Formats: sequence, C-alpha cells, structure tokens
Amino acid sequence: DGKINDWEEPRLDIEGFVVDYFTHRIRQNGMEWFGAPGLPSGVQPEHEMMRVMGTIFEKKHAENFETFSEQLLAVPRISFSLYQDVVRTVGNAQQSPMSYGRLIGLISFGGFVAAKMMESVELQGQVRNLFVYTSLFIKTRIRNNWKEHNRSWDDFMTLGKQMKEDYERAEAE
Amino acid sequence: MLCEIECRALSTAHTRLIHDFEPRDALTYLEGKNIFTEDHSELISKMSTRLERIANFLRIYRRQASELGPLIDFFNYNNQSHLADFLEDYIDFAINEPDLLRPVVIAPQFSRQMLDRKLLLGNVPKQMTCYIREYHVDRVIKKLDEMCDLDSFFLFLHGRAGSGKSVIASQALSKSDQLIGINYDSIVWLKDSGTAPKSTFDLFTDILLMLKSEDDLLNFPSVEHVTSVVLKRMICNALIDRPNTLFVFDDVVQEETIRWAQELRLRCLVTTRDVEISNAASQTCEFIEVTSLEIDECYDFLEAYGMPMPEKEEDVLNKTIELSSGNPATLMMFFKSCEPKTFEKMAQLNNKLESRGLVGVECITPYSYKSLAMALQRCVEVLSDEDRSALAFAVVMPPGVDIPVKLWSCVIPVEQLDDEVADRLKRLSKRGALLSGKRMPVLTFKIDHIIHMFLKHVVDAQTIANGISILEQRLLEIETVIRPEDFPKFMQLHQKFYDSL
Amino acid sequence: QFSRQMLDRKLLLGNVPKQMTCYIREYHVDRVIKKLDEMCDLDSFFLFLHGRAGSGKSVIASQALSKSDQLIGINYDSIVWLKDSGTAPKSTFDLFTDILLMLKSEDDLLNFPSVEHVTSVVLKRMICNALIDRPNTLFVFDDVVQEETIRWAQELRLRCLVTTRDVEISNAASQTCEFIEVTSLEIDECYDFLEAYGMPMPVGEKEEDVLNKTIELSSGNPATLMMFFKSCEPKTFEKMAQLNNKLESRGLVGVECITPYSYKSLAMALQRCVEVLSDEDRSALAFAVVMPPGVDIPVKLWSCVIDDEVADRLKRLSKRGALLSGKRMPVLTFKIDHIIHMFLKHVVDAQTIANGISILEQMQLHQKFYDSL
Ligand SMILES: Nc1ncnc2c1ncn2[C@@H]1O[C@H](COP(=O)(O)OP(=O)(O)OP(=O)(O)O)[C@@H](O)[C@H]1O
Ligand SMILES: Nc1ncnc2c1ncn2[C@@H]1O[C@H](COP(=O)(O)OP(=O)(O)OP(=O)(O)O)[C@@H](O)[C@H]1O
Ligand SMILES: [Mg+2]
Ligand SMILES: [Mg+2]
Repeated sequence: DGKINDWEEPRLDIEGFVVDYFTHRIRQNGMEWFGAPGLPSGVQPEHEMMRVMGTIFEKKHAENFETFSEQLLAVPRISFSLYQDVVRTVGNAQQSPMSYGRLIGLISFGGFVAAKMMESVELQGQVRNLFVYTSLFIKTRIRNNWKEHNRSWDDFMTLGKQMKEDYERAEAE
Repeated sequence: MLCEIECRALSTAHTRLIHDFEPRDALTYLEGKNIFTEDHSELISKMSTRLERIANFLRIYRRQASELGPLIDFFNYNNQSHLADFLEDYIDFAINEPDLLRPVVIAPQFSRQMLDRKLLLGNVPKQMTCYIREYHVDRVIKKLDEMCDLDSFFLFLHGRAGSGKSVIASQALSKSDQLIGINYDSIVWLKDSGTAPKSTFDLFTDILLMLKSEDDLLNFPSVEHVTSVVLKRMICNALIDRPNTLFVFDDVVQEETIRWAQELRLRCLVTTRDVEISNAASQTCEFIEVTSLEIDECYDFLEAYGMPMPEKEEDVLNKTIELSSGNPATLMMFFKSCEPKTFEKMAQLNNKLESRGLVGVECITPYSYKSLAMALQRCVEVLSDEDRSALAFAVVMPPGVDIPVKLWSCVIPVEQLDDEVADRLKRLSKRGALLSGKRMPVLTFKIDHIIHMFLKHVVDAQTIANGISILEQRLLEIETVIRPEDFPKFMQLHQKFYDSL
Repeated sequence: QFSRQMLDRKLLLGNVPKQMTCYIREYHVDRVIKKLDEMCDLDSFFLFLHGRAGSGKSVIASQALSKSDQLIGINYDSIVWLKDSGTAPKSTFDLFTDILLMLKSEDDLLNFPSVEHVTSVVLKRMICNALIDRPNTLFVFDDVVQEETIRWAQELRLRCLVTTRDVEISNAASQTCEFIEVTSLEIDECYDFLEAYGMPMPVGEKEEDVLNKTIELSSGNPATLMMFFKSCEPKTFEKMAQLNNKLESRGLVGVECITPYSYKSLAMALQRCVEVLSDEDRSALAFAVVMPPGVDIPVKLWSCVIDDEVADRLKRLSKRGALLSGKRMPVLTFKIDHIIHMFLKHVVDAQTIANGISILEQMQLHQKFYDSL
C-alpha cells in the first residue's frame, strides 16, 4: 500500500541503469557510444553493481547470447515486438516477472547486443531503440511486483555485494 | 475529458501530489460526483504503490473529468487546500494572466536535476561541451521559446550532411534551463533516417511506445498488422497524458514523417538536409540553416579540440580550413586522424585529401559514417534523375568560385532558355546543400571543396573527360569578384585547377 | 481557449486534418456548415462535396468542422474522418474495418488493434452494434471513389459528409442527398489566394498579364496553383513568367512538386480519374484533346470530333471527374478547361492527336491554337 520506494526515486530511474551499462559494456570493446544520453547525476553505486552482475552474468550465462543477438540483428530495423519475442526467455525459464536475476540478465544481454550493434554503422543508430525497449520491458514489470514480493534496490545492493565477493572468492581457487 | 491546459496543471502539480496525495482518499468522493465508476476505483485502488495509484488515478481523471473543479473541490473536502489552491491558481493564471503563468506558477518549481532527468527519459543525446556554436544554439533556443505556445509547429534545422545540426539540437535543449520543463513539459527525441516504405510507420510505433513509457506494457500490441489510422488513433489517445511535449525528429529524409507529425499536430524540431520536405506542411514553419563554419569559426573549433595556433606555418592551416570546407564533421575527421600536433603531419593529411578524396581522412569520430562521402551518397540517391546528372557534371568546376550561370550552362546538361540550369542548380543547393548561390550583383552558384572532393571519385572519370573537354568546346564558341559577361570567354583564370586533372 | 482546445482534441481524435487558415473560401465552408447543421437531426444523410481533383474539397471539409463547436459539439457528439480512395473489391471491407476500429474504446483498441477474419456481412453487424455506444456521430468519407462505400454507409444509417470527384456515387443513396460543388477559383479568389500566401500582387498590365496567364493555365485549380506558388522562388513576376512558359511547353509536369497535397502534380491525380471510366469514355474524352480549351463548343461541333450518343457520352465526363463542363441556356455547349487540356495534350499518345487532327478538317477563329498541335 505505500509511500515512495527505492525504484520510484528519480536517481534510480531504470533508464539510468541501462544507458550506463550500455555505455560500459560498449567501452569494454574499445568502442564508445557517443549517442548515449547523459546521466542526470553520473554513475551511481547501484549502477556499478549492475556492471558487476552484468559481467558475472555474461560469463556464466552467455549460453544464447549470440543466438538471440543473431535473431535480433537479422532485420533491417529492430522493433519492440521482435525484441520482446527474443528476450522472453533471458533470465528466467518456466516466477516473479522481474527477479533480480531476470533484471540482470536483460540488462546484461542488452549491453551485449549494444556492442555488436556498434560494430557496424548500419545497425548502430538502433542502440538508442534497444535502450528504450530494455528500459520499458523492465519498467512495466517492476511496476506492480517489487512492492508485494519485497524487492528493492537496497536489497539488490545487499545481494549484489555478497554475490560479488562470493564470485571473486572462487576466481582464486 | 480534459484539455491540454488542464493537463499541464496536473503535470505541474506532480511534485506536490507525490508528496501528500493518496488517490484512495478521493475515490468515494469522485464516485459520488459521477466522475469515477466503481471500476475506475478498483483499477486505481488495487495498485500496490501510492505513486502507482497516483498514476492510475491521473489517467482516469484526464479521461473522465471535464474540468479541474471536481479535483479542486475534492482537495478542499479532504482538508488539503494547499493542493487545491495550486491547481486553482494555475488555471486562473493560464486563463487570466498567461506569460505570467510560467514565471509565477511553473518555473518556481523546477531544478537542473529535473531538467536533466527529462533529457534522459527523453532520449536526448549527451550534449557536447567542447565547442559550442553559440549563435546557432541560441537561435534554436530563442525560436523554441517564441513558438512554445503554438498548438503544433515545425522548426527546421537544415544543413549539409555534417554541418552539425544534431549536435546543435542537443546543445540547445541541454544548454537552456527554461525550454524542457518550463516552455515544454517534456521531450521525446527519436532518430528517423527512414528510407523504406514502412520507415515512418516504424518511427511512429516508437513514438507510441515512448508516450506510453509509464503505462502497463505487459500486453503492448504487436503492430505488424495494424493500419496507419489505428496507430495514429492510439498515439492521439496516449497524448492526453503528455501535454506540451517537444518532439525532436532527428535526420528526417522522407516527407512522410512531416506529414504524420502534422496529422498528429505535434510541436517539432526537425533536423534535415532536404528543406524541401517542409513543403509537405500546411502548419507554421520556421527555419534555421546550419551553414558551413566561417574561416575564423574553423579556428575556434581547431583550438578547443587540441590543435596549435600560429609565416609559412599559417598557410598550412588555412589549407585544412579550405579543404574541410567549414564542415564540422570533416574538420573533426581530421583531428582524430592527425596523430601529431605538428602542422606537418597535418599537412600530410591535407595532401592525402588532395590525393585520394576524403576516404583518405577516413576516421572513427563520434559521427555516424566512416567518411563524409558515404554520408553524401544518400543525399545523391534521393535526387531527381536530372539533378543527379546535373550534379555529376559539376565535377568539372573550381571549388570556391562565384561562377555565374552561362558559365555553368555549359557543363550542366539540359519561349525559354537555360534559366533551367539555374533551376537545377537551385535544387542541388536546397536538397542536400550540395551547391549554393547568391542573388546579386548577378546570380551565380558555387561548389565547395569537400563536396567537390566527393563528386570527383564518384563518376566514371570517363564522364569528367567527356565534360571537361565539352567545355573546351564552349569556351571557343564565344579574384574575389564575379567574372563579367566579357570574361566567360576564358577558363584559364582557373587553370591551376581546370588542368590539374 | 478551453472550448477551443476541446474542439481541437475532438478533431484530433476524429482524424480530422488540421484546417488551413491562411486562405479560406468562406462561401463553400459556411455552406457545408449550414447544411450539416440543418441535417444534424435526421437518421442518416449524405452531404456531397464534389469537384475536380484538387479543387479544394478536403481542405474545405476540415475548415467546416474546424470553425466552431457548432457542428462538433452542439449538432454532433463526435466525429470520424477516414480517407477512402478505395479502388479494389476488398477496399470497402478494409475501409470499414478502420471504421469499426475507430469506434472502440482506448483500452479496447490497445488489446485488439486489428479485426479478426470475418465476412463483410459480419463486419457490418459489428459496426452496427458498436454504433449504439456512439450516438450522434458525424462520419466523413474523404475521397470516395466506389459507390459501395456509399451503399454500406446507408446500410449502416450513417450521417456523412462525403468528398468525391464523381457525383454519380450518390446514385446509391436512397435517403437524403444534398450537394455542394467545389468550383474552380474565380479570378477574384485566385488573387485573394495568391495574396494570402505572399505572392507578388500586380502593378500594371504587364505584371497583371503574367498573373492572369497563370490563373488561366490552372483553370483556378487550388492544388496546381499551390504547386506554382511553391515552385515560384524567387517569387517574382519574372519567375512567374518563367513557370508559365514551362507549363505551356512541358505540361502540368512543369510545376511538379511537394505540397500538402498527396500527389506531386494534378497529372497523377487525373490519371486515376481516367482509369475509372467505361473504356468508351476513356476514349471518348481521350480525343477531345484536339480541341480549343476555354472555348464553349456546342454538341454539333463536338459531334465532328467525338448527336445524343455524343451529347451525353460527353455529358458523363462532366459528372464523373469534372474533366469537362456542360453549359445549356442558350445552346447546350460543353467546354474543356485549359488545365484538363494540358493534361490530355501530354497523355493521349503522341499520334492519336495527329489522326484526330486530320479527321477534324471536315476552326481558324482559333488560329494560334489549332496550329500549335
Ligand atoms: N560542436 C561540435 N563539437 C565536436 N564535433 C562537432 C561539433 N559540431 C559538429 N561536430 C561534428 O559533426 C558531427 C556531429 O554533429 P551532427 O551529427 O549535427 O552533424 P549533422 O548535420 O547532424 O549530420 P547529418 O546532417 O548527417 O545528421 C560529427 O562529425 C561531430 O564531431
Ligand atoms: N486555403 C486553401 N484552400 C484550398 N486548397 C489549398 C489552400 N491552401 C493550399 N491549398 C492546396 O489545395 C490542394 C489540396 O486541396 P484538397 O485536399 O481539397 O483537394 P481535393 O479536392 O481534396 O483533391 P482530391 O479530390 O484529389 O482529394 C493542395 O495543392 C493544397 O496545397
Ligand atoms: Mg545528425
Ligand atoms: Mg481528398
């Protein structure tokens, strides 16, 4: 029933999380998305965690990242329906519509495609659209869920910190 | 159903509503005044969050209510007169003291934070801060400010490929602190670049998605089999919740986009290369051409972005500027290409341009295309059969000359006479800024360097010959100033050029 | 300005094109409004705005609905405007699918933006049901070509404003039928028109001769005039004169260009007008080229080039597209406008003119003309 949650705060707009991770993943390819919109308050702590998880994720779950990217890029112009078709499987299989897992997966996969798209001025100007589709697809699912399923960015942050360590802990064994 | 003004009020009140408005407090009451049905109430009361409820509440109110009265009354009925007065004030100002409304009512509530948020959510590209062509950026701002109260309009920022329209558009919107927030309630920036038949349709499918970015999109409709009328009706429906939106249509090629924008009665900032598309409009049209950077402007550019600042050393710089032809896109393709900071390696480039085209100074700057050339290709492919030919024979001509018609009427293929060469030449300057001209003392046309460098390596050199020596047959049958009729006798004044082929 | 904004949002939801304000042919606009007002209470009617391609029908239609909330507000609750232009068999079905969709609610539309595969008969049943939740609705069928559109309209008992180039499509309406002809622009109007858009405005015979030469070559065609207007840059009489001669030499293609109008020249517009005529008229007219334009010519004269199977097979061309104009009282004479001629002169295969020529010398009041060909 109530009053102004994490995800409803301006500084946590999901678009900020997306533009950022996209800008990030793209740099991890030498490329630089000059078209990226500007972040109203620069990179946020919660943005950094996304990069981490988004990184952990692309590794351990890169399964269909190139199959799906294929489906998405096999068309002159990417769309929202096509985008929804491809991604209704990333992050979850056979559940809350937006678990931290699905969120991460979608942003992770989005950033991945963002890079491929950049490696070709023909499929470039569409990173902008992929940014929109990714933002909206998550937005409407965090909408009437996170509150009743007891999710929030602070919680994500708490869970992200542990996953970050538990992962770097194993990277040296 | 509310009107835009009544919706702007609600929008302006948002900040206040998020602080102490609980949509449930108003349900029994509005059901009582026959504005809400029990269903509207459950659609609203069911949302798990207060902001969620406020959002559902406002969509139904804009649809069902026919004025703000019921909502104003409700707030006094619930002892929240601070909210009811704000809405009552807004409206009283809007009707009786406009142009005071923004100063007194709207502006007071708005921070750079809110402005930079609108930009993010609007998809506006990050503003370039290094060089800021102030003149143009403020022209846009001034015009967007004087037009902001028209129901709909078209502000055309037109110019040659790379002139810097987009950069400017972004700067004008990011630089001002009034426009997006005070003049307009929000913004939607979308890149067109459409060329296919379904391009405009795809463009407007996104606009629709854009305007409903805060609606339930769980079952958003696939639009693969939806008609244009339906797409429009859906966009119009969504518009009620988004009053005073500024739509920026970046890189418009097809006049279809202008037509759609007009049917939808949008307030638009369009960036294009072909100003002739504005002819599709019946709406109020305004213009601002992004001209080539002056001689001293290229310097300001070269300055902030690294390059030194100068006897024979100056010359070398002046040559870049001549080859760059004032095109910010090309000028930038230089910086990233000149590894050193020596006018030497700089000269290296200049020469390579004089030796390969522009493909030499190929690059990977923040621009879209590898070479300004590929960017010009499209402009060429959208021209008429005749024009594309006339533009081809302009190869055989000196870059940077104020050569009059009769002189052009030679190489350009075609009671009345060759006033038509003038017509074709007037179109190549309108649809791509491929050429240019001056009214007096005597009408003439010119072809800049970069556009000449382009034209060179694009036509089977067997066409240059056939022409260069087809002028070599028109010269025999008959300085910073224009050669008088007695001069079109010779083409040797420009021989260092007409022969270095 | 709320009542203005309300009227304008109703219009935006009805797909009504934004009206043109710079120039408004007040007579025709007020005429449409008046009639629509005095018919508002019937069960279903048909106000027919008919005229040559680009005479200003559509423009007037929106201006009619855009002037005040008299029509859309008092006389009618809401409005639905659709551009038909239907030419095929399934066209009518396609047009009414849009109608059906334009009738459902916002959430409805969103959840089902397309119609399921149903029979035209079933569709009409659905339109009919959807029509009770939407009373006093004025429908505007813009650019109706096929009579079936009108007949389906009657079957559904719709109150309609119809714009069409062919008046015959009304021979499908059984109930009320009012008409309003959109004629070419008189010299006066063309002046107010050109003036409104910042055209020169003559001083002296020489300049006037130029404007009138333009006025003549377009037969007062708003669509072609506007093409002239935007093609006239400089925007001087010297340029006007330049265009004028380009027309008389190259045809309507001389001022071809983008305007609010959907066709780049009346050429393409009239091309479809022709295509919808009995092969007998599609050739009965395709002959009248070898004739003097602007001049009244009585059947007897016409007979020599196309009687009663020539006194009416030519009467048709005047009712179906307005490519010709009948004039009786005194003599029953039919005249071909210059615009129309300019149209045929460059379409009727280069040779069918030379043969219609010969079999015509069986005249010199129009020496400069006949010779030209
Ligand atoms: N102020 C600037 N600072 C840095 N680069 C600039 C600036 N203005 C223009 N440019 C250069 O021109 C391009 C950026 O601006 P912009 O994209 O507006 O040109 P354009 O006219 O929009 O291109 P097109 O006409 O093909 O859309 C890039 O080459 C960019 O580096
Ligand atoms: N004030 C005006 N009134 C009428 N036509 C105008 C006006 N201002 C410009 N025009 C031009 O008139 C033409 C459009 O008129 P309109 O759409 O009525 O023609 P139409 O009779 O509907 O043609 P069609 O029968 O082919 O649909 C276009 O060339 C348009 O630019
Ligand atoms: Mg651009
Ligand atoms: Mg029409």
